[PDB]
Amino acid sequence: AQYYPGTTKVAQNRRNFCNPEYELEKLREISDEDVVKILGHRAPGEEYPSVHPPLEEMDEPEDAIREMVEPIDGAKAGDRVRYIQFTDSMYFAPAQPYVRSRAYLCRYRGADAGTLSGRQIIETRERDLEKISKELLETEFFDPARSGVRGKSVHGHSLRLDEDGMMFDMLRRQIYNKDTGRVEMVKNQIGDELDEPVDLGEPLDEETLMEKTTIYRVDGEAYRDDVEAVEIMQRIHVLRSQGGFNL
Amino acid sequence: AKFEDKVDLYDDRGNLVEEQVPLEALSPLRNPAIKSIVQGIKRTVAVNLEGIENALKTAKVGGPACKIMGRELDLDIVGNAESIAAAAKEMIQVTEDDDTNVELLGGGKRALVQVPSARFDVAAEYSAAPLVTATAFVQAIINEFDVSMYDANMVKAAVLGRYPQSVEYMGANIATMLDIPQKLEGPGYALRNIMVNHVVAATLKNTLQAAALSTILEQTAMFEMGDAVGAFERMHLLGLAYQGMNADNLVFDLVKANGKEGTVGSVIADLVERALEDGVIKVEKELTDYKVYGTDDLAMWNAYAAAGLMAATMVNQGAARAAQGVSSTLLYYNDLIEFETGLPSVDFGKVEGTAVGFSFFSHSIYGGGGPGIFNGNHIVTRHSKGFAIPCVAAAMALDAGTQMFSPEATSGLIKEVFSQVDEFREPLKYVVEAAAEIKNEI
Amino acid sequence: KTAKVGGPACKIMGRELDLDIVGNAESIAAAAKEMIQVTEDDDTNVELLGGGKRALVQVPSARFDVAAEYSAAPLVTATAFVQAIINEFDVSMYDANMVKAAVLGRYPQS
Amino acid sequence: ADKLFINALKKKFEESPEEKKTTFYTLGGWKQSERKTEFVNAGKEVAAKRGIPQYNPDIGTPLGQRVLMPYQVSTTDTYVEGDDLHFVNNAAMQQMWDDIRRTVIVGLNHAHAVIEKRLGKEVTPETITHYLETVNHAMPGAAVVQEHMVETHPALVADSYVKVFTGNDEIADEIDPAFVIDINKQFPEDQAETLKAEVGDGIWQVVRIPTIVSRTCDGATTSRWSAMQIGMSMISAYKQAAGEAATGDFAYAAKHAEVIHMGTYLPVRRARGENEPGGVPFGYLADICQSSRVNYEDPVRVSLDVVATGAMLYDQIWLGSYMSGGVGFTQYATAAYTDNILDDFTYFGKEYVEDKYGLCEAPNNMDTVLDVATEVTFYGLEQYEEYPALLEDQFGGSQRAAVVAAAAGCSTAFATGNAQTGLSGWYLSMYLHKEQHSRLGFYGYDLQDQCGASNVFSIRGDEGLPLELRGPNYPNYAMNVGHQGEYAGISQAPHAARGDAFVFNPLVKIAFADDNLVFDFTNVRGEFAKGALREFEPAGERALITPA
Amino acid sequence: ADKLFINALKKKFEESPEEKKTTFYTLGGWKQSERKTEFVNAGKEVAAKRGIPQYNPDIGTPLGQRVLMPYQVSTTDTYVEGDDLHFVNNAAMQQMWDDIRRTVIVGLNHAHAVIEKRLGKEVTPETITHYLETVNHAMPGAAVVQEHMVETHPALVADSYVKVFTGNDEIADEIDPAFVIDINKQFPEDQAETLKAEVGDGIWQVVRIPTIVSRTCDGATTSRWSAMQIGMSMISAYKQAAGEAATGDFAYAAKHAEVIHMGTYLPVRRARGENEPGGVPFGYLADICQSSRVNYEDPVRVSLDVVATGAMLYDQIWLGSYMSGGVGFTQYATAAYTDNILDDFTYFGKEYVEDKYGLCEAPNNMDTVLDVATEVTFYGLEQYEEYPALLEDQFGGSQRAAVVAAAAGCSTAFATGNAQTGLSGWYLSMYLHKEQHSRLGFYGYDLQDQCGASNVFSIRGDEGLPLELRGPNYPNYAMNVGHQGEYAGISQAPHAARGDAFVFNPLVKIAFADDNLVFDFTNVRGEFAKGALREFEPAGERALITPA
Ligand code: F43
Ligand SMILES: C[C@@H](OP(=O)(O)O)[C@H](NC(=O)CCCCCCS)C(=O)O
Ligand SMILES: O=S(=O)(O)CCS
Ligand SMILES: O=S(=O)(O)CCS
Ligand SMILES: [Cl-]
Ligand SMILES: [Mg+2]
Ligand SMILES: [Mg+2]
Ligand SMILES: [Mg+2]
Ligand SMILES: [Mg+2]
Ligand SMILES: [Mg+2]
Ligand SMILES: [Mg+2]
Ligand SMILES: [Mg+2]
Ligand SMILES: [Mg+2]
Ligand SMILES: [Mg+2]
Ligand SMILES: [Mg+2]
Ligand SMILES: [Mg+2]
Ligand SMILES: [Mg+2]
Ligand SMILES: [Mg+2]
Ligand SMILES: [Mg+2]
Ligand code: NA
Ligand code: NA
Ligand code: NA
Ligand code: NA
Ligand code: NA
Ligand code: NA
Ligand code: NA
Ligand code: NA
Ligand code: NA
Ligand SMILES: [Zn+2]
Repeated sequence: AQYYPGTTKVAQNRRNFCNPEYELEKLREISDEDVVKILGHRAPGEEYPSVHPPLEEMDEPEDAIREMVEPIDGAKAGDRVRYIQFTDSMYFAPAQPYVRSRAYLCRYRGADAGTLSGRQIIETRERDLEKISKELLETEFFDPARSGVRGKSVHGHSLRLDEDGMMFDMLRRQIYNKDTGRVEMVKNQIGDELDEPVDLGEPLDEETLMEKTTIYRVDGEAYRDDVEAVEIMQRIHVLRSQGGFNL
Repeated sequence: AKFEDKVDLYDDRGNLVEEQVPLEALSPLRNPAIKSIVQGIKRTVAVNLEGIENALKTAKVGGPACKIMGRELDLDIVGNAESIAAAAKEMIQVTEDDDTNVELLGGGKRALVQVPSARFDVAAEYSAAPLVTATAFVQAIINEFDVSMYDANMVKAAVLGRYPQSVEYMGANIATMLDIPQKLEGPGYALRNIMVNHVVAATLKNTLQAAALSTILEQTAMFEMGDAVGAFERMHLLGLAYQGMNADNLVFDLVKANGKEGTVGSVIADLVERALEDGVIKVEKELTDYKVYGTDDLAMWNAYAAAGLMAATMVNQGAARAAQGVSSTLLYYNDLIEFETGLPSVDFGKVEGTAVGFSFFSHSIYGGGGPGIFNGNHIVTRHSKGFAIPCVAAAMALDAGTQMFSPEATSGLIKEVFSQVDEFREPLKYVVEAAAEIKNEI
Repeated sequence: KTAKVGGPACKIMGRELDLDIVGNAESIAAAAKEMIQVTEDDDTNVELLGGGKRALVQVPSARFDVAAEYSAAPLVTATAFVQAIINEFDVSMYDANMVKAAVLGRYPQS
Repeated sequence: ADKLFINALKKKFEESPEEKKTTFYTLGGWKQSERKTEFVNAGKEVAAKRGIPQYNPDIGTPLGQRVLMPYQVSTTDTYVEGDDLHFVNNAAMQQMWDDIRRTVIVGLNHAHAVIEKRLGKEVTPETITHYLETVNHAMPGAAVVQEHMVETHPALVADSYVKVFTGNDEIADEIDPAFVIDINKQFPEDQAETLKAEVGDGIWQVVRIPTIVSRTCDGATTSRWSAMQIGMSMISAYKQAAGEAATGDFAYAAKHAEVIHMGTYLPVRRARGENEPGGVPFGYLADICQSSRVNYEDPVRVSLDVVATGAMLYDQIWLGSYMSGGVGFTQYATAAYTDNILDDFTYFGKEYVEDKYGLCEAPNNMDTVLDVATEVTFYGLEQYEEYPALLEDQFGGSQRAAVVAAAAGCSTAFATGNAQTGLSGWYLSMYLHKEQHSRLGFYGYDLQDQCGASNVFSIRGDEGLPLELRGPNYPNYAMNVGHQGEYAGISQAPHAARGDAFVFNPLVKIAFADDNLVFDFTNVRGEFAKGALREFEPAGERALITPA
Repeated sequence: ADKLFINALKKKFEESPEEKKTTFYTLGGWKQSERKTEFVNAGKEVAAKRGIPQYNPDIGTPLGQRVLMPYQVSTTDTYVEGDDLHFVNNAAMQQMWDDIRRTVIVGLNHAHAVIEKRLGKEVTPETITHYLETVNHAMPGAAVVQEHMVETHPALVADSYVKVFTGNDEIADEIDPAFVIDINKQFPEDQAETLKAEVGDGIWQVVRIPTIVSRTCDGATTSRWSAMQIGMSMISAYKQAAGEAATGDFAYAAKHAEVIHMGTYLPVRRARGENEPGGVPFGYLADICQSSRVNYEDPVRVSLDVVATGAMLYDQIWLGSYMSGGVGFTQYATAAYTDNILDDFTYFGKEYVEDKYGLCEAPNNMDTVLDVATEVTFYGLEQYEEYPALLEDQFGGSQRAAVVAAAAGCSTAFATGNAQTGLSGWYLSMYLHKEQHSRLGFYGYDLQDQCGASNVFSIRGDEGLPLELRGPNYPNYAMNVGHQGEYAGISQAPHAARGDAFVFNPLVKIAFADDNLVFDFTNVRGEFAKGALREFEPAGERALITPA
């Protein structure tokens, strides 16, 4: 698959996030328990709640589509559908809202992705969510200064940075440590205090953020200068316009 | 012979049924099984005799939490259901040999009613079904128990609710798949105002049958609305065939190839490859390491793309066994395929747009609800001309119990009555059979 | 010709289109009938009156046999005539929305 | 001794009420009236300020060739010129409407099920109280989640709030009492038991949106505004994502699945959304009126408080403005709530019934209708014949038709305990009155009256309905003055005689048992009087945001 | 020289507008804000007086971890906190809607034909003047025929009146000038000539009912109230029987045959009668705004005054209250009328077009759409990238999307002279923006946006319509913020560039050219500023009939 037109680093990074064969760079190590804590849906060691019985306990209708489509493990188990939500700074965060939703539906099964300007969300069965969330938190989807895990009070994508280079957060979920140069997650994604903070590692330096970003800007690579990407968007406009009138 | 196109028609197990069927043999204007389904939906009513009896015994009539103390009437309606139903049928029918059907269900707790076609042949619209049914049952109950003049108005309230003070039959103990004509968003919309949950109920959660029923209703509405007249007729017919009728087994085969491990994006890749293999699209221009696709047949590209969209829904929402993400699939299937190809997405962006608003109004405070409460007449989901709602029906068919406002919650009376009708429950079978029967008349 | 579309005293300056519809009524009506009918020689009728100033249209019964109600009559008729006028004069994509307004009015805003 | 209307007639006229002759033409026209003099002076001032002629007594015909009468508000000692009872000039009447229009009832039952079943979280009296603190901040128009939100000024929206009620006393006791409509405090014991049993363990919100918003907007705003702020408060109080798929379930519950509108929407010729007067059924209007919980040993008082509520809303505001306008229909309505006239006639009928049958003990049949409605009609008409001042007071035949038939129909319902035979009695009254005086009402008064007898007991689609379920959109009733509020009274009448806690919807009855309303629904006529005296303080004013 | 928004950025923040970094968290939360402080204190007072908690800053999350910004009202030197631009808190905004809601246009052409042909009486300028004197007494709610009428207090209804206009100058001069909207006074010469030619010999009434009534009732009251008092005044002034068969012709003419509503009725899901915001087509909104007749040498100013008009009405009042409610949508709308932002981008675009093509001189085709909409979109988005303070100001993507696309769409229409290609440019803008920033608006922002390109030039039943005829009930447009007021601007744009006197209805244009309106439609943004400062005096208050 070709994913996205364009000849910039931005366009290539958009392609790489979509391509499931592209191995995302792992930037940090996070324990299984700490993923659960950040998500804030259950305590470590708590059984997964259920919304319906396991599929093997139910009588499903005779249905070739059901037969052909393998359920994800959390669907087999009857897990709740829960979420993880991220905000990405316009100051060169690696991932950005539509890039995430496009990538998520190329890489992940059984996914409900939503894109907004200040927030981007995935909802799926809880145990599968935990697996996906490890990848979203440990890899180059995430930078701890320019991205935030936020289930509410999302303001900040469009704000100026603080003196440490950190994005604004009304609830200050992620704290930069001047003594280490590392960011700690001190609250879960809904803003409740964690017992023990989670190390998120060092923010990416300016050169690396530029290398990895998926936003176009005049002080990076401008969209207007990715003429092949622009051409394709204008083509889609024209073809949609003509199609609505006649074929 | 308006159009040259032929399709191969399959069943819901992926077996070829009839090869080389002229496209117009599936048109709502030509196919006798689509006619039968639409006329059946116009004329069929569910009657909740248990509900009428309980409303009367408690004087709980006229809407939520309503009650009139002192008006209670204790009538053995369910126990006398056979006599009441027979008396009602005598009033409903035009002649003894006509197509009136009155069938008791649930030991007399429910009745299936199909009002005779002859009443609709001299009617402007479809409201004769609930209104003839309601007055026949009101009169049959009154006559069964010799209810007095002084009390009979309670029987009326128990059957039809607060109408005519309310515009709707508020609190009624009868139901139809259609809703009242006043609630149409536009002239020609009546076949679109059928809740997704009602389609999934009638089809017993069989995913391909739900998709078929929804597509038949939506595309038939497109004819009534005039959208499928002249320039756009073939586009609508091809969408009915490929998206809703599994033409050429394209939906089924995409699902088969992507069901074990696939994603929306893997379905897209396979659909683009298939469109290239079949000559529907071809490379038009080469950019820098990027192929721009073109087509000489936009309607056929749209139909292939719509089959892919249906298969992507089945793969994505099927894998979760959870319907909510259909709004996301409908959005990003289309967004991704345009940047994959350089060609417009399904319905020239109108599925994508419907999906944006549907996603918002299924994940926000402002309105909407879960997928099952939508329909082609809903302000959120009316915009695509038949290409979005059938996917919602597939997704709700695949839901294993994640929804609060499920078909069990919203559509139980519809389920019990309308699933009894073979052509409502298994419409794909009947439409395919009728297409085959008329193939040489096209 | 006046750009007076969309209800009482309404007008959109700069949108006028000078089309000889009545002078070309036979061609336009034939073209509309091809779109309105379901099959050749069905019970579709399209008859000009008043020297082409008016037309009687009867939309085929087969359309109503698969309809819920009766709105197919104005809607099918309207789109056939819109399309027939656009095709008769090769009205551009940019201007054709005026033909739609002249036939059906302010619907769907009203 | 005296009929109940005698004091009012003696206040209006120099003559004793029995006298047949008087003097006209020498009263000074408009100059006899303090209020018309105020208007003449104000019209001159207005016209000069704006440069366009306005109120001018010399236009058209010269008012005040006869006495321009004071009216007693019934059950009060307040006497006012009729202009003080025009809804435009009476802030109490405008606030009564605003308090209905701005109310919706919204369950928490489905919502709590979403929290427990879909989110997997607990609902307890503590979480409910937390939610209620949150929604009482958010409902008037203030923020709970986002940064950089702008908000309504609290003092402009001081009248908006959310309370709850439930039939479970133990649960009600655990929620902060600031937020609870206490059924055991507000209703007498037997009524409280009935209402608690109807609600059961259900928990229901009564939401009141700001009057300033209702006035800027319309009634169909109310359930939307309610749902938005319920939605935000559910997010905040129960730790959802702020916008996940479950959020849509709360929306659909609050807007559709567990909402009770005051009024249903209307057909296109009279197009209006929810929570407009024409959508409010007669049984709901009776239940909105709170006379039932304070005056329950006097069924006539309860029924006539309902008639006052409905005659003002339905004739003055609804038919006289929403459906028409101008000078409108003040005195078509005041006939039903002034001078103690309807009171005299209805007390007569109640006494007749009590003595002959006993309340609620007559056969529910046409024999009872013919007896009671005929007797009461003849009594009321005889009063107009014996007291020429009474006839000159209720000078329009429509007014008289409404008053006499209201007494006749309420009295019939007191006898049978059934509103439908009360309705039959209303129509019989009309027919007898028409033949007695060779006149009835205005040109179009008896449209519904002549369809009436046949439609009382019909079961046909757009004809048959229990009276409680009928309202201003019942086809025969959709146009004309001098009926709707009186029908609300007849709906109330058998229930008042029976001692029932409500007429048609127990949730609506409990929702208006609330001392935080602006208008006092326990004493509708008293409030009308207060507004007539320019002593009522409404909500919704803009003084704080305008110059001094 | 400097961008037009620079001064506002420098007023908001200590940093230079290009600076990427700031300081958060140490501002005191809500305590940084005079307005929030007022609200905290008011909430204490409200809760204490009523016994139910209300506004409380500590509910939910803590506002003001960033700067709570002042906003400049564009074209003014007035800086206010955003709360002062909430419609609840702004009496100018409320009165703007009341002045629209309470207006209907009613011909006299059919009426005068009834008088001449059916009654056999003469109509002259003198009989028209006598009728106008009569209807200016009657319209606010005062009587002309019957004895013993009760009436509205003239001072409460001082804002209600009837004027006329005609294209025939010599006839206009013969009607008393107190009642005439003088087209030659109010409009520049070329616009006047166009308007007079459209009206011709027709004679039209502009009726304004009382704001107090509109607020008590609804929009669908207006044409009814109007008709009742027209009817009474035709009876009085032309000597009819007071209710004969011909009386019904006047009713039908005033209610149906020659009425022009501001808004048409809405379908059931969003049920509303006439004269509600959703029924007002975009071309009418442009014509209501009176910037066209005062700022006609500046097409940008005219178009952006229409955008302000529409963003406030359609987003704040209609979508943010009638269709939702709560805190609502102030800043979704203020983005289009504050900080001179939209003005900078739109002047850029107008200058681009004037230099490349000349206004109204570009080919009306897709080449021109691609050129102008792309250039203007890239300019707007670059401003957010070059000025971090600008991006923090218009912090929501939807705000940015609406502002950039409004500039792109207006500019395209300035080039082509056609609103439809303007609309195509709006959608193209959205597509480019979304790819540039990998984001656009809120979850549901681009429903219409993705349907948009295909539906611009469609001719199908519920898809095809010239932009001027579209409105808030066009299917794709019925739900979402950040589009409807901007579309009214794009509808105005080509007509402002062309110098046309009106966009879609000349009668509506003339009807709001009236100095006796309360709100000043010639300077909408100035009026919003006056209301934000608490300096606007609305109609409709009840101070006269309430305690002092
Ligand atoms: C709960 C929701 C989901 C929903 O259905 N509506 C919300 C909330 C709602 C509430 C917020 C009031 C409160 O805080 O109590 C109100 C004011 C509507 C109402 N009920 O009165 C609103 N949104 Ni929202 N909402 C807005 C906006 C937005 C932007 C904010 C992005 C950012 O970076 O700050 C995002 C969408 C996006 O990402 O594009 C957004 C989301 C959301 N919007 C998320 C909450 C986000 C969060 O957790 O912080 N709004 C805007 O983009 C600007 C205008 C602003 C609205 C108020 C106004 O116009 O003044 C407000 C409009
Ligand atoms: C969708 C529909 O809601 P329902 O699905 O019918 O509950 C509709 N609301 C809206 O369109 C809300 C629009 C204003 C708030 C969102 C602005 S982006 C309405 O209430 O009639
Ligand atoms: O005289 S009419 O009966 O037409 C009207 C009475 S207000
Ligand atoms: O977050 S959502 O896009 O659903 C609402 C924005 S106000
Ligand atoms: Cl084709
Ligand atoms: Mg590990
Ligand atoms: Mg740990
Ligand atoms: Mg099978
Ligand atoms: Mg039995
Ligand atoms: Mg048989
Ligand atoms: Mg009998
Ligand atoms: Mg493959
Ligand atoms: Mg004496
Ligand atoms: Mg004497
Ligand atoms: Mg619990
Ligand atoms: Mg208290
Ligand atoms: Mg307390
Ligand atoms: Mg002269
Ligand atoms: Mg230049
Ligand atoms: Na024929
Ligand atoms: Na006396
Ligand atoms: Na005597
Ligand atoms: Na007079
Ligand atoms: Na009407
Ligand atoms: Na003031
Ligand atoms: Na500064
Ligand atoms: Na707070
Ligand atoms: Na609705
Ligand atoms: Zn109002």
